[PDB]
Amino acid sequence: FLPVMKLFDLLYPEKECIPVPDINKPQSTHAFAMTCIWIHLNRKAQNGDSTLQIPIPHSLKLHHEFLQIALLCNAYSTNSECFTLPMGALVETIYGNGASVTPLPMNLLDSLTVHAKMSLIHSIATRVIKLAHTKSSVALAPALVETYSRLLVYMEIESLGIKGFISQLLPTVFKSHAWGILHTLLEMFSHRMHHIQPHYRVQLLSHLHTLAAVAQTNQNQLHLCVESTALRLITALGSSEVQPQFTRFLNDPKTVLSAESEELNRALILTLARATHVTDFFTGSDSIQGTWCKDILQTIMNFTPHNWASHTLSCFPAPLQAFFKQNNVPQESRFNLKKNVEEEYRKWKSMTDENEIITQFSVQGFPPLFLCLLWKMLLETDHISQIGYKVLERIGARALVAHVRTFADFLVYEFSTSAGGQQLNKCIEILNDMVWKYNIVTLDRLILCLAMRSHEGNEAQVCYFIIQLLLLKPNDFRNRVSDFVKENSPEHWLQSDWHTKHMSYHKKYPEKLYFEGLAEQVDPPVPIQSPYLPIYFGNVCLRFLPVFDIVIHRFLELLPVSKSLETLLDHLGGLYKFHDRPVTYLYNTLHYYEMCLRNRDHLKRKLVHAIIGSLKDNRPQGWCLSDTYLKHAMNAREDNPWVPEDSYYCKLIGRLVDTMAGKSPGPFPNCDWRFNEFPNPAAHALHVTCVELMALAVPGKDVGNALLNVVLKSQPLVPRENITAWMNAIGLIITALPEPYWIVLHDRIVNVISSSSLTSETEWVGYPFRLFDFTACHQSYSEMSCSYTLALAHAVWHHSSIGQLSLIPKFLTEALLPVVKTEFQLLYVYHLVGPFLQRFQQERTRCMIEIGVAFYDMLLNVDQCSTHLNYMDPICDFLYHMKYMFTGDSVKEQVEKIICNLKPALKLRLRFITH
Amino acid sequence: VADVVFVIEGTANLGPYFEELRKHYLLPAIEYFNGGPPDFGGDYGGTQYSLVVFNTVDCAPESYVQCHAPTSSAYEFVTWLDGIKFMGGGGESCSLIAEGLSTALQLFDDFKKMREQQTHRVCLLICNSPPYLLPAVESTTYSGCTTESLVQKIGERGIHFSIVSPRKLPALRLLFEKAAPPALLEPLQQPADVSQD
Repeated sequence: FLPVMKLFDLLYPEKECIPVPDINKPQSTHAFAMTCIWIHLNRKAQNGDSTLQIPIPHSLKLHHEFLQIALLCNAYSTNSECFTLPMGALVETIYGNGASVTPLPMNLLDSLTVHAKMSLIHSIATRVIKLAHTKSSVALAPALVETYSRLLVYMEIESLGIKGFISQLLPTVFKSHAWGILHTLLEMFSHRMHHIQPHYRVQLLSHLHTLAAVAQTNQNQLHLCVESTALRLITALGSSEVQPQFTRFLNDPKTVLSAESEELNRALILTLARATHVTDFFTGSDSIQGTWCKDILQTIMNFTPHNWASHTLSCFPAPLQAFFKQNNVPQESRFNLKKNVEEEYRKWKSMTDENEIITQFSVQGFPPLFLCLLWKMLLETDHISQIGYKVLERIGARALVAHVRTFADFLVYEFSTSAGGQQLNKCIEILNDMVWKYNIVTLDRLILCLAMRSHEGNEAQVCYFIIQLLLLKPNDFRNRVSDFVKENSPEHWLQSDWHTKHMSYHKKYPEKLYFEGLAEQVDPPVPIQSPYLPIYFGNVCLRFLPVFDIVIHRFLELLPVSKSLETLLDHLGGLYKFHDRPVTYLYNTLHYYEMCLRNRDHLKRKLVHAIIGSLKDNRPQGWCLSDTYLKHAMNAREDNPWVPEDSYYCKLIGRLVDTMAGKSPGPFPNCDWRFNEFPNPAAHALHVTCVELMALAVPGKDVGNALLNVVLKSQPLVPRENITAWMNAIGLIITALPEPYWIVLHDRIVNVISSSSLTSETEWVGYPFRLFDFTACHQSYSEMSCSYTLALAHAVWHHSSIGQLSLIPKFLTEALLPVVKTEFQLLYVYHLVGPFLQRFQQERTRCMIEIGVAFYDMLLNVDQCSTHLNYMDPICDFLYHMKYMFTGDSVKEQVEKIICNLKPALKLRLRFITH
Repeated sequence: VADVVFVIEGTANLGPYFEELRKHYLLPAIEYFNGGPPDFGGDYGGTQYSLVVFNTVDCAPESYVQCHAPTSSAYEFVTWLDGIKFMGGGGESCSLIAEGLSTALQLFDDFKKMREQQTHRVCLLICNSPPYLLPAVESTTYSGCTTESLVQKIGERGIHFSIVSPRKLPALRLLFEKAAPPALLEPLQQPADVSQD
């Protein structure tokens, strides 16, 4: 540090006095930096007890004694002797106290925590772990731990630390019930912190799964919420993350992943399908690499969900569980219906005078035996008689999942057996109305249970109206979510009063769930169970995402469902203010629907105005040019946005090429580069690209042509000095578009560009190398359109080089065969496919052989149709390179069956290929 | 505060002896103002000083002064000038540097323009050969003699000035005590480093 400090004082502090008093209440660290480094080197000298205690603080002598404003609390505590006065300057825990039951509101991030990193690392950590060691001796007063959750760089520096601390706390399950610490933070820790390392987050997911399974949970009755939380971590990030981490969960499925979280496992496999959709992990092989997922299927085969039974098997990459289709045994062979009905009748007649014994008889849950009792109660004018309340509080804590599954199944069966309207009206009047007050589910669990049996072959056509009436029922709770607008838009990152806000919220709307709405014989209120209740049930929004997905992405056959969905967000749009990733949420919805959605796409002409409505639920001031599209897409949408979008596209991609050195890093990014998915603004590009004109017949062909017009035609704004970055950005975009959009591109390229005339006599420009090589655009000539297109391909293949290459072999095997006669066309297709063999040698090993045999097929074709080869040695040493560097010694035999029937000259030329 | 001046001139007359004196008088003197010579920042810290060693007209018909040592952080350039001063100086043994000390006075002058906001200015000069010459400066406006130099160093400014010569004693100390302000040329002693020479 000696030379560094010397050079810093020399260069930076170049003066002879002590200027710049620098009060600077907003920010003064930059000014006091020199004084602080001098204080630190003096502290080091004093610790060494030598070097004259580092004298001469002259330069900033005044600032040397500035210690004797809350924002001016620059804690230099890290060095020494600043843990009494400066440490107390920071808001500590509450020791005076033990519904505003928490004083000392939270501190702001930008104010002081932006700088105090080297000092505050584990200060509050030691306190909280010391409190956690023995027990929760008193009701935990410090709720300031929210600030502890509002620590991003701190986690970035001590991720391993908090993991180790949590693992060391884990023996709390042997100590006392594992409650008094975990339910304290695991929710808010996961809510307030959105961005985290992927390996770390999947390890946390695994640990949470184990903790849910082991140890025993039968004593933790409120663990239900813990399940819901676990949903987010597997649903909100499942795009390309699970596959690299395959090595880290090689043994976890072998021991425990299917204990009781069957709904979690279903959401997991749905997200896994969504992920593996990109990029074509099922096309190449059949069951070789399937070990990556087949083990997972093992879990699924423990309970065999997803049993359409050859009815609507179209929205999947490749149905592998379709082999295990007979293990479903739906509706228990259609016979156990009346049997369980008679069973529950007999059990009712018995429990009439056996309650004190049926308490101990009703063990093991007995799903299609007990919950049907509900069908009786409130059906006989509130004939509950509180006999079942104790039973539910004792046994139905966990097994309620299969219970409500059978309940959904039975209610759908009843709605179907109604058959005419004699009951439908009575249903809407009483049956779906009594479920409101006061079910423990609170419209949270029923969605996935309904989904598990709705998509089945039995009565998929009428559960539609069930979902319809279900979404139409909310008219007393949705108003709470409606007035809940004033929590996120005002403050979502700069929390200053959220504490009392959510306090008043959980005081106003909810009253109680553990007791009944009717006071039985004895009811001691004693309201004390409120240690930590920051969020009550707002988290459902996470699981609210599959609701649409399972009802839109899965059910799209009947069009009037549109009339449903447009209402939902119209009442719950504002609820979306926690995450925005529509790309992974919408891409799967059109993987193969386009070829048949066209007519229904007319109704999508409405749905887009709904989907963009979900985009409307965001007020960060982050859009200044998409608003042009918005304005030109509000009146007579079937007139304006067809053509000029091309230019608009340029404007759009302009921002892309404005990502590097321009002025776009101004008002575009804000608030706070932390949770708005901003590692790079490039991710903002793919936002609208697909949903732009998917309403009309624009997709299929016109979209690809529009995307490629930026190349073959000289756009006015397009400058000829940086087209490289332009094509790069075009490829970046293309990487996020559905199949046909970027497959029509290949057909357009090979259609006429590679074959304008090019066979009889193109021109004296037929020199292949100068033309087909890029960077010739550096001059205002030698920029023939075709060559441009070449780079175009390279462009996308400059970034789409993960799994998309599996497309080119087929794309070769047919298409490139009957289009090539001469040799420069061969050099062209070579340059097209050539410089990518490394990606096949690495991953797509099975396809490089096809690429090679395609090369040799082109060779045989140009040999059979040619007067004489003009550029023999180029192709010769080209093939030499390809052989000696990429094919090794595998294809040697097959090429033989072609290489023998070549021209004698070519035969002598390629003689040494035999070995 | 602590405005000192370090001067030596016996390089031409006697070089190795200085190296010996450095082992007993020069090096301990510097430690009075530093925790130990190592490599630290240098600025107007009051305790800075200069290092001035030149030769005589014997074999230098084109050079008299080349001093450069404003602050030097009291360690680096100090030790450098100590160990890398010079090895030259021939001719004969009649006078080596008197005109030098006059320039030394001039150095004090810049302190008046640099050390604004007293400082108990001190100075020390070493010369083995007994000096005497007619010229005064030949470098700047100021001019005088050895007598003028000493009366300036004493009366004009209360700069404590001593001369720690080799163990031998020439006919110099006598005239150098004719100043009414206490010259304090006492620090020529084998005893350890004086507090303030």
